[PDB]
Amino acid sequence: GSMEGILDFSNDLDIALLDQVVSTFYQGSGVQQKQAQEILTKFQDNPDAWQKADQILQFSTNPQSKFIALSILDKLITRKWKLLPNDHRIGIRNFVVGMIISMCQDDEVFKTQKNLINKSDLTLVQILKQEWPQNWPEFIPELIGSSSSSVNVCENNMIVLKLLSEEVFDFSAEQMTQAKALHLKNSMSKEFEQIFKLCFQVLEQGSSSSLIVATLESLLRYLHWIPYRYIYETNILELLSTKFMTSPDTRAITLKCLTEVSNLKIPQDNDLIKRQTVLFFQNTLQQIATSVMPVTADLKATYANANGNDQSFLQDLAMFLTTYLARNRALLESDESLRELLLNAHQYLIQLSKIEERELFKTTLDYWHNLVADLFYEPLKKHIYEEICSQLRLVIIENMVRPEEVLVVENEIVREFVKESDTIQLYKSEREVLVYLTHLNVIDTEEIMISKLARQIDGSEWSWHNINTLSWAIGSISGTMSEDTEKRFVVTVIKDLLGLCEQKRGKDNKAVVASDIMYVVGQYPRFLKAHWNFLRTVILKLFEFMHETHEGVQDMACDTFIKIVQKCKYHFVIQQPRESEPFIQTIIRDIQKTTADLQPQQVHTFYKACGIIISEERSVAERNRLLSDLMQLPNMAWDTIVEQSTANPTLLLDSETVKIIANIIKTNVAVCTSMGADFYPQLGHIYYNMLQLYRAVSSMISAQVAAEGLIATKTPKVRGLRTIKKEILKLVETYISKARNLDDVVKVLVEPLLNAVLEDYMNNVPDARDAEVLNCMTTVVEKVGHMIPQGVILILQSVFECTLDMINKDFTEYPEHRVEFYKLLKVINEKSFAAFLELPPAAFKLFVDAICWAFKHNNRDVEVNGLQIALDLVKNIERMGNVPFANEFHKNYFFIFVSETFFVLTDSDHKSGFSKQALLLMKLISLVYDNKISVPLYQVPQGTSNQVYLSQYLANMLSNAFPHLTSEQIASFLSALTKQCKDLVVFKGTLRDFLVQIKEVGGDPTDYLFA
Amino acid sequence: TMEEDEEVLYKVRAKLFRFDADAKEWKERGTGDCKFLKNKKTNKVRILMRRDKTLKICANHIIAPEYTLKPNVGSDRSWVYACTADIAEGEAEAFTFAIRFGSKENADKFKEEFEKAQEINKK
Amino acid sequence: VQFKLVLVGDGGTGKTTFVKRHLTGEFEKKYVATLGVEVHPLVFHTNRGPIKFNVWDTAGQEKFGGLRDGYYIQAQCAIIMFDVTSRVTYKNVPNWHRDLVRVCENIPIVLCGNKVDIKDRKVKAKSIVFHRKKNLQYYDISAKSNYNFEKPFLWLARKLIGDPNLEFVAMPALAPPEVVMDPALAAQYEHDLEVAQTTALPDEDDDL
Ligand SMILES: Nc1nc2c(ncn2[C@@H]2O[C@H](COP(=O)(O)OP(=O)(O)NP(=O)(O)O)[C@@H](O)[C@H]2O)c(=O)[nH]1
Ligand SMILES: [Mg+2]
Repeated sequence: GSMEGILDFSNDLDIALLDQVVSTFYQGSGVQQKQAQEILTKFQDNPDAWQKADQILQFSTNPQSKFIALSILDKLITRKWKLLPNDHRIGIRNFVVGMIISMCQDDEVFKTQKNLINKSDLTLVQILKQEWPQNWPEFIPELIGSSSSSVNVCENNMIVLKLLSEEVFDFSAEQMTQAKALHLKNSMSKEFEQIFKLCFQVLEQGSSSSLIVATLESLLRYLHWIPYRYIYETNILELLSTKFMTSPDTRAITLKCLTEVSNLKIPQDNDLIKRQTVLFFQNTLQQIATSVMPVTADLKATYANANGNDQSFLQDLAMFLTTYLARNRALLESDESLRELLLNAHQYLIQLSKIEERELFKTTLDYWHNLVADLFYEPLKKHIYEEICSQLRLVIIENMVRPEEVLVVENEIVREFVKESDTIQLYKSEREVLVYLTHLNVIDTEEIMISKLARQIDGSEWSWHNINTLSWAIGSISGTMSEDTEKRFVVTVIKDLLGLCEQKRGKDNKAVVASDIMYVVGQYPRFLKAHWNFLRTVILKLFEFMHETHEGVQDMACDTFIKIVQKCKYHFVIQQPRESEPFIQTIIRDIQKTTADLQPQQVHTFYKACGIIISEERSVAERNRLLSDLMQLPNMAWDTIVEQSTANPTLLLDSETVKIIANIIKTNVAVCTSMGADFYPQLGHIYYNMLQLYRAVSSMISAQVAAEGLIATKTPKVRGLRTIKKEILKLVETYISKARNLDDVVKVLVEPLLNAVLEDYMNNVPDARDAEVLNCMTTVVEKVGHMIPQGVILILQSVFECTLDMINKDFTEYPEHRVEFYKLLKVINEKSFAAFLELPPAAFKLFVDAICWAFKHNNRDVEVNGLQIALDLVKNIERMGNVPFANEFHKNYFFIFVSETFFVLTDSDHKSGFSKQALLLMKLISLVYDNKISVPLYQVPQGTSNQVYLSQYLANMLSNAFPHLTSEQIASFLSALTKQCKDLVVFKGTLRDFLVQIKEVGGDPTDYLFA
Repeated sequence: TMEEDEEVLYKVRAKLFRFDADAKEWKERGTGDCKFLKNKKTNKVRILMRRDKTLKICANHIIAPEYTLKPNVGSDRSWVYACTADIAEGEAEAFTFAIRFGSKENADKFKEEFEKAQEINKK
Repeated sequence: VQFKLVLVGDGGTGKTTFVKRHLTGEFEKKYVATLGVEVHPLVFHTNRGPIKFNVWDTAGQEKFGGLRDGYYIQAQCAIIMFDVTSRVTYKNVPNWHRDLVRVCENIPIVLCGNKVDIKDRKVKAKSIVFHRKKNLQYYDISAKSNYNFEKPFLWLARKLIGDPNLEFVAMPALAPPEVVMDPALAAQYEHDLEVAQTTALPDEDDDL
């Protein structure tokens, strides 16, 4: 339509037309709504739109339009206030103040246009942040005076004070300079004595709700910062804990104030204040017991019914009881007259801990952790809470969540697809408290678990939920019992659990009990070590589960195998009494029968478990033989597919042969992961052939891309071939990262590796380059980079320029290459900086360009490494001393690093790296002011110091990039930034002060004298 | 629910894509159980697929006999075909669908079932 | 039965992707910054009838903020989004909440920590406690893996209707029409089809 007419400012603003565009946006739909949206944004973003806000507030019949007019004023007040002439600032102040009084005295508008007043109060506070009190010293006295003329004006004055307290104390750290926030802080502290009078008077006499609620809401903000005497040397605690707890329309905000009161560390030596702290808790708990609910109430069912504000109140009650008791429960533990109050308060928490609400449970569980940890060390306390803890053991056991190791979950009992990081963390938090609760009374804990297990055998209380929570609770308390008590305990649990599995038939039931058996036994390795018969029967049952149809039971059996073996590997390698051979020898022989039904990635997990056992053997000959006995099946298949693949080189066409090759190398990766340096004999058996296969697979990949196009990289055939290359590099990377014999790595492994991978990477098309090549070289440079300085040079030449060209056109193409690329440049610049000195000067320019390119990433994996490389590069250059390369560097790149660091510091788009950016700029600035740069950084009169030219350069750079800054703002900032270049905390503070001032006009240059 | 006058012939977990010919890229449309439902009255078989948690429909069309399943260049566990009338998102639209399965076995079995159901609607 | 929902949070947290996943089922991998706000209607089928959310997906980038808190007027619920792989986005949650409740003083609000599918998690679950004192519901979500992606709307629907037993139900499946292909273009159902046939499917390394 013709809604764009309001964007023309030569003619006058059709207020009616504006109100229709606004109504079309909020109430409309579709294109007309989006059309009105872009028009309102352009209208709002006009630097002169604020001059039309006067007539929008008068002549408009739309509250949303007056709202946007204030949004336009809010932009002016916050950013360009100090540029207006003094007459416009008084005019806007009087206009805002007069409108607020206008809307308060109309009793009807005060009720229906709540936001428009709230937006006005916030706008008035934006003026207060600029003008008060140095240019409005009578604001608070006049405000207090105007409170009595009208009750509506009084209530709204509580909103202005609430918003003013928020902006000055709660949200000033990141929005004001340190001097401005301190200035406004002292200004409110000076006048608070007269603000508390009005607040206390309004609470003591009290009109009706609305004024009281707004008064309490404002008091909630004061409690963040006001002196303690306003809370304890008056009677306001008695008003909060009694009068305002009875009426449910002030009960919520009163409970939040008492929570804030409860969270201050009182003078813990004053008997009077301690008496008041006990008193308001005593009153509050009395009001809840008589006016809300008793201590026996079913809070689990009340929270589930969700009537009115019940859920919010029970959340606020849990926060109040936990905040108070965590800080002040000791005040109630000695006096015997306070014993009933102490236990009634905790009994409320027990009832609150039965609510089905994940986030509310973690809040109460956090306090239970605070309690039981204190009872675990503090003498003479645990007996007070004996009945509370006995109830709590039942609550935690019945609400255990699923640990990591349990891969069986009920949709139907299927396998876990996503890990639940929130569930895992809750389990660990539950285990911490339950381990503590077990230490406090191991007899009670055992009886609760033994009784519940009996009622799963009975079928009396059988269910998937009840057997799981019980089984999970049993495994969590591992290590809290004595070996004797634990022996009798787990023998029972395991025997009954096995009897449960053999009894109940079903694809689902037998899988639930299997996962519970596997979790319990995996958590008690100490018991398994000292009982070989049990350990052997356990391992065989795991092998029995490796043939179940459910992949989750198979998957967990392999993971439980690794978990047991990581702790009990010693008992698989020796000859056990009453046994024919080491149990590892038996497992290796049946390895084809045991893993017959496992899928590939679970067979490799089996082999990695075997490698854990084998690495326990320290006799070299026996271990190298155990290793060979393990690798027979993959070596047999490897020897086959090597014989008739050097001959018949096409054979690698077969998709089934690709899958066989990849699984063979996957098995070598799996074993090498657990054995590490002990894997060298097996690596040597396949190394030279493996690198030829890498070359053979590489040629076919390039052949397919030439014959089919780049789309070939997406086909299953090529993706399968590249898997062989990725797995080979992963095997080489895995070993070199754990190798102890670095002499064999350099003399045997490094030279055929670089020949096979480097030029193939450099000469493949970008879409065919495996980023895993860069990952492999990083390990090579990290572990043996100091022994192959010519190998590192070759690595750079093959990957540096061609990979940088893939990743310097945007911030998102080839994401795995960016990460590994800068991980590689970091370790080379760290452990082999000489390789960069050997770069041609043009290639060194790209190296600096590559570093600053990493600054501007929002990807943290790239941004963090880029700021670190720049930091290490500056250190490396400084270590060289006074040589040509170090002086050529500072001449060509010192200001490229200073400017490119300032750009990301001030562009509002890299806030996540502010700390490492500030550290880099501080090191650069410190170089000059310690005369570490022995050359003039300019090509300016001669004789002038680099200290001087740096200040002229930075003042000129900032004056052009931020033209709205006065010269003295830039002068004081650089002066302070220079004095503080050895004090990172103050340096970062001066920077944050600068980022505040570049967002407004008229920043005080004296703000940079805060330190 | 409008599924009571129907019998389930085939069920498989799958991921469904629609081809955005404008942007020349595949866009996801839903993950969940893919079902072949034979109406007990008229004996015509349709594909009905619902997203996992919200249970919203992402595929709803007859397994017409004129449709043909083709492979996608990047997958040995997926099928591509054109659909002239799908009423998942409302009015009948035309779509080029791609559906991917957990394994090549499930993908071959789907093609077997998809073609068996074509012989049913050809009567 | 329609309710206005505002969606706020830092830029890049996944607000637009989360909504697109609910509208079309797709997963957008590109980051195209929202400009001001995009309103999309989103309907869920419940055992208490349909419920419609007019979703105001606002912009998190300051330079693209648009009307800012002007978008919050008359909102009946809200979602605050942050990124668990970015500590900065969680330190700004109090700022987005501050602007939101000054305009919407008493509405249901969900706090969502997105991108929990990434292994290198930065905002640990132990440090996410801002929702407690503010009576917000919290959910670990992922618009990529769809973890808890339905729970923000399920909770809000239970609070807006006032029925804690509200559930999502299968929308009815109308009978699909029998239609034959078009032989007028069936000779050309082989261009835009062979194109789709040779455009590779994304994320071939997933389980589905
Ligand atoms: N790994 C992962 N990425 C996600 C997830 N959700 C969104 N993203 C990605 O994060 C990036 C941001 O996308 P977007 O939805 O536009 O975020 P936004 O909050 O709307 N940005 P803005 O406020 O500026 O409009 C996208 O690349 C998206 O693919 C997720 O759950 N997991
Ligand atoms: Mg967006």
